[PDB]
Amino acid sequence: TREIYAEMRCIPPVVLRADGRNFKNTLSGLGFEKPYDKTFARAMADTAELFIKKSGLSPLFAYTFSDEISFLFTDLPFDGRVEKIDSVVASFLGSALTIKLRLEEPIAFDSRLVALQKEEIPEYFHRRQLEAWRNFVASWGYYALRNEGMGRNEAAKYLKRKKESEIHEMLFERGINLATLPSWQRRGVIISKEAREIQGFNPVSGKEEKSLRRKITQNWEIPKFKSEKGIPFLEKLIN
Amino acid sequence: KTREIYAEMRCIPPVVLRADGRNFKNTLSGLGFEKPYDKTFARAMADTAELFIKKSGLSPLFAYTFSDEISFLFTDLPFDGRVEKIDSVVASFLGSALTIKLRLEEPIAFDSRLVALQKEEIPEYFHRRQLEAWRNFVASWGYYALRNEGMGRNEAAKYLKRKKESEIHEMLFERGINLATLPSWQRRGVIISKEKITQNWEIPKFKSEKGIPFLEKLIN
Amino acid sequence: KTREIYAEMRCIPPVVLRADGRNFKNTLSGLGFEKPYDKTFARAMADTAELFIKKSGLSPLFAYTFSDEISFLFTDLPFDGRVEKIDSVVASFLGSALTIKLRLEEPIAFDSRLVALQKEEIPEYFHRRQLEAWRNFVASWGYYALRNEGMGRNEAAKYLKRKKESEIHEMLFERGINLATLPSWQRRGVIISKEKITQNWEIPKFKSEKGIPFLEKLIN
Amino acid sequence: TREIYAEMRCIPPVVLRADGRNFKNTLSGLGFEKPYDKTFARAMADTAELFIKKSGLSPLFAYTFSDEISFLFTDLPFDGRVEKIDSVVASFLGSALTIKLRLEEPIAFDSRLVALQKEEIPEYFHRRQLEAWRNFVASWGYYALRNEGMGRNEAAKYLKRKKESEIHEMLFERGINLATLPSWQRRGVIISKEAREIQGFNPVSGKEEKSLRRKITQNWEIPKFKSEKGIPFLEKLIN
Repeated sequence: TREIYAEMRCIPPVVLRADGRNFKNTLSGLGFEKPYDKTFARAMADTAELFIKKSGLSPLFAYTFSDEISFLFTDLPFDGRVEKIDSVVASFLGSALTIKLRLEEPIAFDSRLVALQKEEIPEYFHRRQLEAWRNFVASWGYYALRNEGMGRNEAAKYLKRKKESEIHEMLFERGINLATLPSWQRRGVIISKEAREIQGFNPVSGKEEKSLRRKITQNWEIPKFKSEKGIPFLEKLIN
Repeated sequence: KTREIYAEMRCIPPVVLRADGRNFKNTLSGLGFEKPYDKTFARAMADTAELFIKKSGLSPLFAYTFSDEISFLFTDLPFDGRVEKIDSVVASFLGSALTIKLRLEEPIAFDSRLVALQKEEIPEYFHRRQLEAWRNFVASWGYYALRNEGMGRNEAAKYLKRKKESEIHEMLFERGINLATLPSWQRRGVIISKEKITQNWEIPKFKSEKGIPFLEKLIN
Repeated sequence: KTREIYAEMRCIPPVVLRADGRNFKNTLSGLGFEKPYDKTFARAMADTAELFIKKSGLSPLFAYTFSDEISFLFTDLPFDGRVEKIDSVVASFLGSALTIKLRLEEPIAFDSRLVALQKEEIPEYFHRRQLEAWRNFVASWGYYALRNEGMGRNEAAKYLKRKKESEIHEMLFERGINLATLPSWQRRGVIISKEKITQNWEIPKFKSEKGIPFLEKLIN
Repeated sequence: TREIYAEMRCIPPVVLRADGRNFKNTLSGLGFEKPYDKTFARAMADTAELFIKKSGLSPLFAYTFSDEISFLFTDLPFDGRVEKIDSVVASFLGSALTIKLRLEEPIAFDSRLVALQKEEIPEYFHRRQLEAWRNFVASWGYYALRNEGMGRNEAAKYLKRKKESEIHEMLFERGINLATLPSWQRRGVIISKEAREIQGFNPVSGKEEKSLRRKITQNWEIPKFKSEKGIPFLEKLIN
């Protein structure tokens, strides 16, 4: 037994979180719109969807923003083997993103398992959404500084210093009002399997039919999870 | 977070990472690769290993690949020895690189695992690998020749388990297939290493006269 | 240190710790315990579990013991969920306590393991334990009666594997031993819990009419 | 598989380090001489010896000082299962110490595995011996302060503050010179199996005999490991 981590295991429910490694460098100089490129955001959501459709593993849904994708598993893949889950999921993702963006140089996702109890699941996504807010503010904040001749580390030390209302002020003197930007930049996107009422003509027959069908749907206008609308939304995705 | 409980799982040098293609015979079907071996697939694997040594930012001593697998030797541990990080990032990078080398239309995936070794056991690790390369070589060609006789899928699979290697060899030899002279990379695998990065497609058996100091040079 | 690589291995609540006596039938021989069960040994185990709940500083919800084993339920995780620490300190404390309760002259040892559970699976865990208590009960008495017929060590061991439980029962019944009325603690084990700390030597079967809410009260 | 840590493994060589948990409280008020009780130190060494003799596990040797015992394993017990090694060793130790000291209330050792490479082993014991030095100084230092009407936390904040030459000075104004104390208080004790030349009369025969025999020996006068004498000493114990 020299493969000492190979038997290491988790139990459901579990979230797998995958995060782009150093995308700011490995995707630099490739022509992506700054500070937000909607083609990239589509590729991330499409990557989560491809995983849900073709990976053979069965997550309830995915949640993505910036460079991260979180999957919730109630049914554990590979008998819960941690090395196998982390490596295979991160690998499928690196390959799927590489196909969606037609990359010519390789990228990598990391992966980690988040060990949760059922009742803790909504709070996990609260925290991820709060991080999406913080990344929203930082990405625009950074963008604005750099446009004001700022330097790399200069803008970095800057952002840590001030406060959100402050950074809002600076953003405002550069013509940027964060309340005008699309919901998804600050809230992220949800990808899940859905069943919906379907009434159509059979492609072969072609008789009228109500035989229902399945689809993977991307939701680009999600509520804030920790809110009036958000609580039943999240609990519905989880069951 | 204290919910990321595997995140501090760690390892110590030296370590071997072994990545292995998940279900490639289904997911790479439809590229119409030649049976039972396709040197285009093998160039892609070796190139993938080379791209990793060049551009991953991690510092493996060398790589050893055959079939769907690639082993990397690290004496210098990436990510402070963090297992989840090492396994996930390395499998992900390889998945990205191979997807590029083959310009795939559908996604593939590598798995990944750490092999903990003492410095003195390192040669024996690669010997065990090369021996699995040989065993997989024999089985593939055996399977191929059988199927080409009109053998059924499962039936050929049974024949291979029943008979000994010596009989499969004789069987291949009757039909015009000589295991000893088929290309080296199929029988023994390929070594990718720095000094510039070089792919050695004609390697010695590791526990032979020339093989013993060949491996020690790679390990230093 | 970064060489103490298991030291951050962690777990999340709720958890069950199960400690089990290592090789007691050799190491506690020479105390001349009555076969096949000795209530002095069982008082020592239950007292040991009570001493742990009282004086260990850790906060288990309750304990469940039979044979050489003790299970503890924690919803509040000791040592921030650190596995090496939890397993080592709990097994050590138990080893010390049992060594006191029996005033031993030679050292014994418990092993220890964490059982990761979801809150809803907790009742089923103890049901599986109680079922192992029943199975061990049957096997012990069967072994005892056989040996007392002039059966050989290994031979009695064979008989027990061959025959079904229904036959071992009938066999015990022929000889005057009635499994149904032998003391409850032997058949079902003992529960030790706070409210003051109480040892319940007469517990329900956990998945019966009275058992179902009995377990839920212990779990809260 | 709910026993998720049960398959977790290590490879040789490995050191198991066991440390008394809170002995300062659980052994308080029991009548042990302060700040050093040689009966306690004998019990620790005898406990390591009992482990080496009766546990069935095969460590090359043990090293003990204050409340800790380190075992070096080249042959891994229980197929290298971490939960089993940590629990069983700590348990055997808690029971053996409880027998040696005839305790009436229970104690506990913790246990941790130290994953090492062969060439790293001497340096591990260097560090442990350096910690033995530091504990030597702290135990006497603390003892002296308390005798000078000092308080618990008062003496604690004190010890962290000053330096060894300073603490030596304070020790000196209380009549204490650390160079006069026994080597073992500052260097620890080594317990190992040894073979030695034996010439005696057979207890049964009783003919003169040279048939050699084995013994476990405690060495209470060990060298400093990282020194002229110490280097071949340690390398000899390890091989």
